[PDB]
Parts: sequence; structure tokens; C-alpha cells
Amino acid sequence: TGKNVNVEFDKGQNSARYSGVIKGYDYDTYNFQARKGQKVHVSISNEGADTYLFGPGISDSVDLSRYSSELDGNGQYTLPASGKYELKVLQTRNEARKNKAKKYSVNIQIK
Ligand SMILES: [Cl-]
Repeated sequence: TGKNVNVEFDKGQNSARYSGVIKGYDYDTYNFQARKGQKVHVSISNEGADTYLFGPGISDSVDLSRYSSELDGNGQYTLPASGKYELKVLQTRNEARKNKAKKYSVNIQIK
């Protein structure tokens, strides 16, 4: 529940950048369709916000943040199935406690 943004790329691009404001425990969701074997890379401008991926072939979630052990050497994660994924942007639990609004910018690249 909360913001949903269907990720639409345009033209000849393989990435799109989005912005949001989330307060406390609220989260924003970015939906996209992808083919198994494609690689996703997500960057975020605010270290107080996590970026978690949900979808087919993923039992719980994948942490796509920059220091996540789930990324390869190029900062990418390989999507294990074809279908609809969700990237959620939420505050860390330690930050969420403060019930403050944070702005963020997220870049979503699917290759
Ligand atoms: Cl960024």
C-alpha cells in the first residue's frame, strides 16, 4: 500500500530515474516487467533508504543496495525468472523510528 509507479522506459534507454518522499515506515513501490537473465542495478541517493526487490524466483527479497552481498562485481543482480517485479524503497528501521520525511532519488537500470 502506498505509491506505485509502473516503470516505463522510453526510446533507446535501459534506465529511468525517479524521486520520492517517504515518511517513517511508509514505502514506495516501483513495478517492472523483465525477462529471466536480464540484469538489474538500482542506485539511491539517500543512505537512510533501503532498496529491496521482490518477484518470481525470489523466495523473500533481494537487497539491491550498493554493499549487498547479493550483487555481483558490477553492482548488478540477475533476474531469475520472467515476469513482474517490485522494487520497494523504504527507510531503514533505525531511521523509520524517527518518523521523519526523507527525500530520495532512485535510478533503475535493467539490461
Ligand atoms: Cl542515484
